[PDB]
Amino acid sequence: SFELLHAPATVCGPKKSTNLVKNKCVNFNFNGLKGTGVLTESNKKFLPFQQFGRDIADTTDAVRDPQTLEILDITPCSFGGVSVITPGTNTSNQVAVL
Amino acid sequence: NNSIAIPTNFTISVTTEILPVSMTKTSVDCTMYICGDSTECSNLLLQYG
Repeated sequence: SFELLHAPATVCGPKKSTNLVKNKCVNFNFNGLKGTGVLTESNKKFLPFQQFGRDIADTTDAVRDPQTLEILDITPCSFGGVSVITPGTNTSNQVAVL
Repeated sequence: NNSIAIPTNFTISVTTEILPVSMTKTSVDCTMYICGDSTECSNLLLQYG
């Protein structure tokens, strides 16, 4: 009997750790939490029992790195809508992208 | 039957009427909201409709 991803975990699988990279969009597996995001040092603070920090949507926004024990902000990788400004195909096939 | 009231003075009045004309324009990314960063969900979403 075990509980999942609600506290610091003393029992872990055989997976091998990899050196952390900051300020780049990366896939992360922090103590079994998987996401794709930009990881930055956090000016915020955490209590000792608080391994993970969640936002209003209930999605993790900060994590305490295992081993280093430094809290890292998680920010979603940049995304945006793409709109193509096009004169009619009859007039031209040249296009502009916003 | 024989009495009428005629105004002997006038008042100029300015009154404000406020009417909404426009509303905030919003765009929603369906994949991001429903499936976040999970590719597997995105593939499942395509089947849904």
